[PDB]
Amino acid sequence: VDVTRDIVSRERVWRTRTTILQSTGKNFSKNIFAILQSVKARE
Amino acid sequence: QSPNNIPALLGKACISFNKKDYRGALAYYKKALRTNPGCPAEVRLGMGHCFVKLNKLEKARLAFSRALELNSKCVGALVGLAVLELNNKEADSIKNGVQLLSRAYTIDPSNPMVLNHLANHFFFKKDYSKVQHLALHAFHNTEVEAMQAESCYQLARSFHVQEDYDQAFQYYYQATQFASSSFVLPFFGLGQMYIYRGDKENASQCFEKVLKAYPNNYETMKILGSLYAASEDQEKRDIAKGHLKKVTEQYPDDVEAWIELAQILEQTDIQGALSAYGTATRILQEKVQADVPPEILNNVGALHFRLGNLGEAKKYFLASLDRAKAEAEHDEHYYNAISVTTSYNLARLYEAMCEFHEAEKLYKNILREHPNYVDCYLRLGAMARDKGNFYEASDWFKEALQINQDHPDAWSLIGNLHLAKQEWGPGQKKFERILKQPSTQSDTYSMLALGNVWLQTLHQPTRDREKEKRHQDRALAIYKQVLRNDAKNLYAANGIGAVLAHKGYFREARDVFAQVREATADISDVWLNLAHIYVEQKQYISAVQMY
Amino acid sequence: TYPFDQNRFVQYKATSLEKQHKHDLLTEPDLGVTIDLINPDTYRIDPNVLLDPADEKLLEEEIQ
Repeated sequence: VDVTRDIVSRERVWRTRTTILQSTGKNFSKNIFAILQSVKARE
Repeated sequence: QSPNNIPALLGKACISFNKKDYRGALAYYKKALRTNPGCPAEVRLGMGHCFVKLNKLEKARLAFSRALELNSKCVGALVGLAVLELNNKEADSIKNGVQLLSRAYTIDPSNPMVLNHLANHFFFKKDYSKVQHLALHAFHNTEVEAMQAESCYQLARSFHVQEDYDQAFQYYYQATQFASSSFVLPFFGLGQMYIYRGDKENASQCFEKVLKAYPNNYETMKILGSLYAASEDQEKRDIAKGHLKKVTEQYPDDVEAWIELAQILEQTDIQGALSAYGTATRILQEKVQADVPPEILNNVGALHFRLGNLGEAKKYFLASLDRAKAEAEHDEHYYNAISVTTSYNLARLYEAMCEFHEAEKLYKNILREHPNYVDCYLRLGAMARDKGNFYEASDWFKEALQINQDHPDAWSLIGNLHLAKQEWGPGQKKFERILKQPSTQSDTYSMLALGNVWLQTLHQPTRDREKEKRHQDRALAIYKQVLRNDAKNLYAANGIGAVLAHKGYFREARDVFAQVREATADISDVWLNLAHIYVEQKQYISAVQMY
Repeated sequence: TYPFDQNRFVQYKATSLEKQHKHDLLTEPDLGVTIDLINPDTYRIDPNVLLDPADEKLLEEEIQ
């Protein structure tokens, strides 16, 4: 109905699900994938 | 061959002038007035125009003056002094308008300079008729780009205040396209014209050159109101921050400046948004004692919801609903819908009070009047989930999919219910496949849920049977997938460290958990998983404290 | 969000940014003079030469 688009337009979402999982700092995964490959070097 | 007369070398100096070398111009131009050949064309005119360059104005005035004494009929001296006194408009208005301009119009009514200047004067004198009489001729009679750029620009500002914006848009574009490096008002005209007709994508691009020109208070608000910065888009958001702290210290009758301050601050620090709303509450009271619109007050209560200021957040929602009631006739603005979402926020607040009774009341008030809404339909379900799973919790959740099967949040919450039934472990492939339709994909939350239901399979005596080894490597594959699509997820890295710790690499685990440890300490899982490593080195005196 | 007016129009106006601009004189690209060695049929170099006080203070580049 008009109420649905009427509300979901005017509000805002600053807090979702997905960026909870993502960290507020910058933690890249190269270090993570480097040790991922390093344990594979033990394999 | 023959340096026996000066206009042989003065033609060098006009070339030098047009190469922007006014020094090389005036070097030969000194040789003009020492000799002064037969020149009714006033070598002193170009003298003054070089003195117009690089602000040698007092020499320019004297050159145009002696040009007028040799011949008052000549146009260039009078228009030169006309532009020279275009600096002061509130001071010496009349002599600019009539003596400096209308006399040039008299001695030549076809001079596109004086036509352009009477045009912009008539604009400021609010004579919007004869500006369009003579700006067309000011366009046709000139043939150089910047002049006809200014002609199109002035016809554009004429039809802009006359709201003939379709034609004036074309004039603005032609004004930009003729001579662009001259000056930036045609760029501003196009950018604000892109607010017409929804053309605002080019407004940002065109207004960027205004900041490339030079920053001003003006050129903040255009990019601030024209906020393509929605979220995680710093190319419009960092510049928004810069303009907002370009205007916050200022006050060109700042009213909404704090509103679009805090409007990006809700992603950022909340206290900045609080402060913006604080003086924004005030700023609506002094020009007229006007009550704050309830959208502001609801949002500041929403801020205090994630703060400790829960009680006055409730007071904000109450007075928000009252001000929406004070919006008695505003179904255009739909104060009723604003009250709907305000009541949603207040019921969420009553949940924070653990006043689930009144939360039920507000929720059923909204759903009995807007049953199409889903979030109220499931927060009720979440409330009964706090009581338990097979309640009408689970059924509100399933009917939330019945009203909206496209809804990924509720659909995730369906399997979230099934997390309680871990015996429904391998069955969760199906109930977390339903919206693995690629419209919903990518869903990091759900695929990490797949990883988690896949890891709870572990610590079984079947690893030696290669079954949990395959499960470990399958969870590893999920974690590699979420690794590549997101380096900065932390629950992922927790999962990698957990599965490799189940692989017996505990020296290889405290490091990867250390990363998410500085990333955020406020993950309950990593506290446990680190101390498991500690007791695996028998480091109890490092472990139980963190327990 | 706030229901902002679409600011498709100027009333402040930009006139602070407008009259600060000093406007070029490019009526004739060789700077408003016909460049000719034939139309000087006359010459002040003959007795007597003429040079106004304004003309000497324009014969200097920058001496103030």
